[PDB]
Amino acid sequence: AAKDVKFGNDARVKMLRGVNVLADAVKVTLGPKGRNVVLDKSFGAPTITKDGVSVAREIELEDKFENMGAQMVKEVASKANDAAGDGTTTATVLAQAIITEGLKAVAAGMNPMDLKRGIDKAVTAAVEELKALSVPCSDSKAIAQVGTISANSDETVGKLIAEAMDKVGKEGVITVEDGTGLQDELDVVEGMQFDRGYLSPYFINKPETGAVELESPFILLADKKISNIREMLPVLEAVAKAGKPLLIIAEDVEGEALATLVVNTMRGIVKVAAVKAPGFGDRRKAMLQDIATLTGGTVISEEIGMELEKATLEDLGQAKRVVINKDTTTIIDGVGEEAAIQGRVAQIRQQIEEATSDYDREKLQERVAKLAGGVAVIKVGAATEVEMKEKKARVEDALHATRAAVEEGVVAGGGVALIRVASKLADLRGQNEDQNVGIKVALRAMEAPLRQIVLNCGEEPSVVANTVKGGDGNYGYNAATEEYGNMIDMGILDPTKVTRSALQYAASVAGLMITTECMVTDLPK
Amino acid sequence: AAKDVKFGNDARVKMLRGVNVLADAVKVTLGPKGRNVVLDKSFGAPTITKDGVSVAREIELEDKFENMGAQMVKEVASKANDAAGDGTTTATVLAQAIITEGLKAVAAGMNPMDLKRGIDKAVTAAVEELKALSVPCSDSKAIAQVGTISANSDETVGKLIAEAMDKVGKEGVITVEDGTGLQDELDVVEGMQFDRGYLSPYFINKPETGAVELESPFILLADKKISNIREMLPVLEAVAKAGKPLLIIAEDVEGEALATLVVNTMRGIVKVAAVKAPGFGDRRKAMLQDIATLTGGTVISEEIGMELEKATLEDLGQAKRVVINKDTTTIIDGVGEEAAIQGRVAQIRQQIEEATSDYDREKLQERVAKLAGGVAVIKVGAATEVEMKEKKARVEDALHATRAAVEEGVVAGGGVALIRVASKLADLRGQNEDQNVGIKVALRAMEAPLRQIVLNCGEEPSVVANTVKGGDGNYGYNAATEEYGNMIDMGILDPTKVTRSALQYAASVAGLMITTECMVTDLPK
Amino acid sequence: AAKDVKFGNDARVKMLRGVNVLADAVKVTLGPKGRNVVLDKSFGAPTITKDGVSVAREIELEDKFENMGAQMVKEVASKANDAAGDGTTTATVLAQAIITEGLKAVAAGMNPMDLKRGIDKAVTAAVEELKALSVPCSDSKAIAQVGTISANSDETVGKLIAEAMDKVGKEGVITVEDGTGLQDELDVVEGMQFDRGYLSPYFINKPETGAVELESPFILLADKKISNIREMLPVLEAVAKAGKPLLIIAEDVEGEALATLVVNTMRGIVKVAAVKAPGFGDRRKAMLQDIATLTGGTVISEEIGMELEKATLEDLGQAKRVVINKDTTTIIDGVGEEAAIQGRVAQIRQQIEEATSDYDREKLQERVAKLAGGVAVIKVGAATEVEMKEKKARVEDALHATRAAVEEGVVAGGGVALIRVASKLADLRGQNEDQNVGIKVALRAMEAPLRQIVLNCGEEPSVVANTVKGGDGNYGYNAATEEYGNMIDMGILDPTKVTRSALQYAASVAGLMITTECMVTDLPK
Amino acid sequence: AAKDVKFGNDARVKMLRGVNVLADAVKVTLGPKGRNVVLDKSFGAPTITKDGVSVAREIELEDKFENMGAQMVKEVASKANDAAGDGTTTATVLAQAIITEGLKAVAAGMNPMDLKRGIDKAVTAAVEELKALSVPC
Amino acid sequence: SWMTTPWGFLHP
Amino acid sequence: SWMTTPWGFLHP
Amino acid sequence: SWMTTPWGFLHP
Amino acid sequence: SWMTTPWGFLHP
Repeated sequence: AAKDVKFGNDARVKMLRGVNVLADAVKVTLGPKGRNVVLDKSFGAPTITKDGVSVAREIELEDKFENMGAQMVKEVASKANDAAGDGTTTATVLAQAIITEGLKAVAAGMNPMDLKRGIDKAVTAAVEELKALSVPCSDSKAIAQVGTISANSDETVGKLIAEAMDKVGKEGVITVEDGTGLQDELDVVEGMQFDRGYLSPYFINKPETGAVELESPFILLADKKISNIREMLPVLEAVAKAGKPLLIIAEDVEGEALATLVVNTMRGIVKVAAVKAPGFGDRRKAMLQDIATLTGGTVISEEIGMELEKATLEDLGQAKRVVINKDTTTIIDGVGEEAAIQGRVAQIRQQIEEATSDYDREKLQERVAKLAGGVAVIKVGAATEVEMKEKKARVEDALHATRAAVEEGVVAGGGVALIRVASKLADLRGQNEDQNVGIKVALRAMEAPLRQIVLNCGEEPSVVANTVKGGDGNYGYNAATEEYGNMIDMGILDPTKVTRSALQYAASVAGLMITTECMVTDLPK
Repeated sequence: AAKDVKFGNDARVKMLRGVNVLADAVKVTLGPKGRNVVLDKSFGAPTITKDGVSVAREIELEDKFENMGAQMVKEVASKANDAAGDGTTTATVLAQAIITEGLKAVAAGMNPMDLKRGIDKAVTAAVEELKALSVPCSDSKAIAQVGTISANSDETVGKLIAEAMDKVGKEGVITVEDGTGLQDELDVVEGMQFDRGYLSPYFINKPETGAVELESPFILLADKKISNIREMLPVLEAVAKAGKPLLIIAEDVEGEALATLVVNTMRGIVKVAAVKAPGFGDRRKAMLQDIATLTGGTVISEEIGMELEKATLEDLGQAKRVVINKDTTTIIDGVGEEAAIQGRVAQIRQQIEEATSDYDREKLQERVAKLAGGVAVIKVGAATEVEMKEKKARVEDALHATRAAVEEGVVAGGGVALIRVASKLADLRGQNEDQNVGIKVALRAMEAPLRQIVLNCGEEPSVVANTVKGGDGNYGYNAATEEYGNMIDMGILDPTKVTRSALQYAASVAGLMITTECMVTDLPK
Repeated sequence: AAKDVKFGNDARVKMLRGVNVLADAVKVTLGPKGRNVVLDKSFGAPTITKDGVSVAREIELEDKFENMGAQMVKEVASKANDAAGDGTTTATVLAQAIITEGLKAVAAGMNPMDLKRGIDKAVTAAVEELKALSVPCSDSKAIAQVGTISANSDETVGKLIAEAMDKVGKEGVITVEDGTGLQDELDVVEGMQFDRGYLSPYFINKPETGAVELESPFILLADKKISNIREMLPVLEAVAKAGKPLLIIAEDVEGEALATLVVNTMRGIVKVAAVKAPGFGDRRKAMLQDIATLTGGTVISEEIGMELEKATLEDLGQAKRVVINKDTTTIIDGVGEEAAIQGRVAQIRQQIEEATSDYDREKLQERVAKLAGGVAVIKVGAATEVEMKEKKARVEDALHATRAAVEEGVVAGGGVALIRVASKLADLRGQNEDQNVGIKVALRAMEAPLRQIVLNCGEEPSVVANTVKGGDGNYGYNAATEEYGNMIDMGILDPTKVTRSALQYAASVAGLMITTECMVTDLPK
Repeated sequence: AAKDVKFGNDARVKMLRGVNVLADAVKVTLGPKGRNVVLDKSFGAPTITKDGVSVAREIELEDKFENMGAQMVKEVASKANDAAGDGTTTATVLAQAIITEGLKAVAAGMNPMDLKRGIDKAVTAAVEELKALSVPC
Repeated sequence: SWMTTPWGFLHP
Repeated sequence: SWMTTPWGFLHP
Repeated sequence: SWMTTPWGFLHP
Repeated sequence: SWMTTPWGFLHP
């Protein structure tokens, strides 16, 4: 249709306004004295939340240009939460800060490209300074402390996570489930997890987590692309009876076929969920088999001459539970015989011997680790269905936090790590004055999180920021107690990874917007 | 869609206006000199009512922000009525009072969070002061007096309730039904009650009470989740003939399946109602069985390999009457053989012996209490179908009032308990001046109910409030006789629980609104 | 949807305007010099009427608030006509009078509640004064005089009604039907009448009377509630053939089933009408049987294990004519064998002997009175189908008038009874000045009817009212002859019951409106 | 002539706006890094000044109520310069500060008279504390 | 939605 | 979209 | 456009 | 206007 095209300054102010609505709405929740945001609902009572992510999801502006602005930072900011399980709100306020000043510099006539180079240079320096400031979290004692802090001071959760990681390693698969009632349970079962999310939402039956959760599902492994959902009918009908859900793991499920699955499972007849096969090329055919052996299923490939129409329930794999993400699939408690699974592991271990390469070797190790490592299953305690569901949530979060802390350590939270890191880059310079401005823009922005947290407390940002900058190390401002001291000792910290991702992702979208000269959108007509 | 986002002060005034419409509309009914509110109807003659709850239900505002304001207090206020069978109107006027002053303080530049802490501190203090003021209601003499006062001075009702509680304990299940004609009847039958409401309204066939009422219904107990309503057909068809209603007790009935049930029972073919199975985990499978034994039905679980398609009427339980609530299900007069029921009780009592835990012990006792305790059935007297239905109403209310009075006692009504309790917290202080203001805001609000009652009488609130505060104990203002004296002796009282819930729920939503900084709703476009 | 909420004074003026349109439209018809009102029709020639009730039915206002005002008095006013067969118009003008002045007092700052108490006190006093003024109508001589006056001086009608009451008692069932041609006929047949109206209009096939009239109908007696109209099919098909209407007397006929009945009888296939079974509890099962014996039908109850699908025409009762009201059902000339009917009466009479209670005794006598008493059928004379239908109308009205006169006597009509009664309450006082104003408001209003009647005559209300008040007893103003004298001797009177109901019902809705502070209706959008 | 009469809150906000224009215009000149204010002339070139008093003299508002607000502080502020040869600008910004917060408290429902008593008490205390701090000359 | 019997009765 | 059983039950 | 299998599966 | 073969092919 006819488009409305905006340029340079007009385009920029529109974007700025858009992210201002987004950031302003989201940042009011930042910090221990965060404010409530009321989100309306089509039917029922409004939602009252302090969850920056929830607010962000609801933001859509009437002005198409302003909206594009909001949608852009809204998008990369979410990339942060995906990468470290936290930081979108931080990334959002950081983005507003960089963009606001960066655009001012542009309007003042400074070079957008140099401004971007400066921001980027400052960010790289900052991430290094961040690694230095980072404190390790390698032993179970630390792992537990962090988990406890994440679970809101619940030593139980901290203990659980530590026990779980001790069982399968700190890089091992760990899942959480509702318990059988009072008292937690930790079990390691035959399972696996690969990087492939659902082939479309709608399959999502747990919107709170935006996840797909199947119980006692069959598993169809097809080494091909599915176009004509007719091929499936004989098998789906089989799964229809038996009343069990089905997980489709194919090379791909195309539009129409996928549409059919969504519709029908939505009508009560047959519950299905599909995801692409892990990896690509040859390591794909191999991994497809691993899953088969792990779940006691039979891979159905055209090469050997097998057909889907002739596939029976006996060809399907099986597991006690599968959980699908926006981009992850985890199989819990596969039926596959330990004899076959363990034997399979043996075969791959010889492959590693006969391995005439490091790459080919690393790939084989990855496979055995999945197949041999299993899956740690934490069953959250209880005493009333409500408390049980609430604890399960804290555990899930604490888990993500601990996982990230184990990967890159921790740093002083409350926004002080960022302001501390910036205070050290006071002499960082670029190739020209524009680049220097860019550096100063970024360093100044790194104060946004702390300042906002302080503002929510009803205090004076300039003063607190000034004092935190005055000290060093992990000396900061505890927004909760409203007292200064060592942030780590006071147990107020963020995984170095979350702070790093928030900054890099913010800096990314900000740099892109500062170097945008034209915007195209449909005419409001 | 595009949203309209409002912030700080703009957002706050909108909410204030919204609750002002709600509270102003509802509070005119408060007290013995309450005014009438006329509620329009799409077809027929307008409704003339003095029932604050009825008015509240009709309130929906044109301005989306103002509407969110109304819907929020409207929501938590209703939580009060649910918890104590009364107090929504009170909670609503209390909320208007706290919010009005609280927002003024905010606009004056005071810290929202400290204001909220103060309100909360004052409320906690007030609830304790309320318990102190509370008069116990533990013996049947008291139980009867309270019920009589609730039934509008009908000693008959008071007597009935006292006899009923004497039969099954003051914490026992008691139901009321239309009588066989003139003269009440009290009977204890095999029955039970669990905490699970209807799986959706629509099932509601008694809107006056917002309850589902089935007569001589079959009961299907299925230890699984129902997706494909096909599984049901064979059984539903069976229940179709025989012309009896059906209660579905499953692990859960999913969307489409549930949709089908609603539609079809609404077309006259087969009356169904579904609710989730009580409890979770293992104590769920056990309780599901108790209900089976109690109603002479057979639990249909997939584990043992049973199928719903192969379920006949003989597998279904049976009872004379079931009543479903917004969150409660009560089975009255189960067909289960006393031999089987009583034997079942025996089994659970040994469980209590072999119990190697206090928790596991408490849970087992709960089950026998249900199975062994039975259900007291009050059949309201009569002499004309009209009077009979009217008395049945007074009994039902008197019952809720007495139940609450038995749990936490009674206090001086007419709003004097609240004003009395506040008069004692004159020295309560917080950590800073903002918190002190919060405390004064709450204490001041506690006078709203009395003041409103007095205003409806056409008297001067300031003077009556001033006089009631001047005295002590349960000395108050009888709005009916417009004379002072001891509120309890004059028989003007509220269950301590209703006053407590009204206050806590009001303070809750008020605190949330005072700490709201952003509101998001769809564009009026 | 979004509502429009009005308060206090705004709400009140709206209501006032609404009832002013209603009352003003209706009162022009009041009295012997009443004016014509022209009511438009969608198709045809306008209707020209002097029937206040007809006009009232057509009144609906554009402004939602004003409309609620009209619908309210319109509603309770009609309750009067239902209670005494007359008085709606009077009630309506009385309501306008009380409301107009009452609202003035409110705007002047007087207490609404005290104003209402005063109005009520004055009304109670007035009703007693009314009983005193009342002249008895107990012998057939009087019964005839009143009937003659009601039939517009037709001694024939007076005679008929007197003969009819002499046959079945003045509290006995009496019906009127078109005659066989010239010369009236009075017959007493096996019949009965209970307090249950049609289960929905639509069944109404005689809109002029808003009644349901079936000829030579079958009667299905079912001691249960009907949901699935499928159960009926076999029986309905049977009734379909034979081409006879069917009266369904069940415990209740639910929504969808009822819908089906309305639709199908409206399409010509099978004429049905349903009403609830009389009474409740046990006296219901008994009465259901009486009707069975009376009409030679068989009660179909689930208890004994009977099914509707297996019910044949032979199970159905039968009568020559049934007439259903807004709230009454009367069976005329039942087929039941006199042997069975009379024997049934015997059984109930022994019940009265074995009666160990007065209540149980009174209820049994009521039943025999119905079964043994029969039904008096007046067949209106003729000579041309037109005159016959016109006389039938006068008889029907004269009947209602006489019935009421027999219950409570008569008083001076032309509105003088009301003005006379008020003239005696000049010293009636309340507890405070507001209540005194309320009393004066009511007494003043009691002059509205006479004043209006006089205004319609083109005379001066103040003068006639002044003169009528000056005298005493039943001295009044004959609006017809426009001469003073004794209202009773001049034969201008109203049943004490109609004047009483008109006043009480007017005072009721007026009191409610004066104490209304908030109105809620849908937004005109 | 016919008058326009305003009350309570309406009257107060008008005054506030009036002194805000005055004080905001004058306070930009305060201090060694004070900014320039350009005052127009009927004939000639505009006047560029950093003299708070000069700016104050030129302030007159279109809204009569807002103007009364400006004229009032403008008046007593000048009394200062008369008494000590300096301080009008300071008096003006001090007035804007007290009035701004004082009015907020009033709108919050606080007693105007008590608010005034408190301000006065604080000022008396302050003047004494000022004498103590004072160094002789 | 509704059905019709041979004799013309319309029903659910 | 939906079907009807002989006894009149409407379902997917 | 779409068809339905006996078991209720809606498909092209 | 169009027809459908058993195998689902939509065509004129």
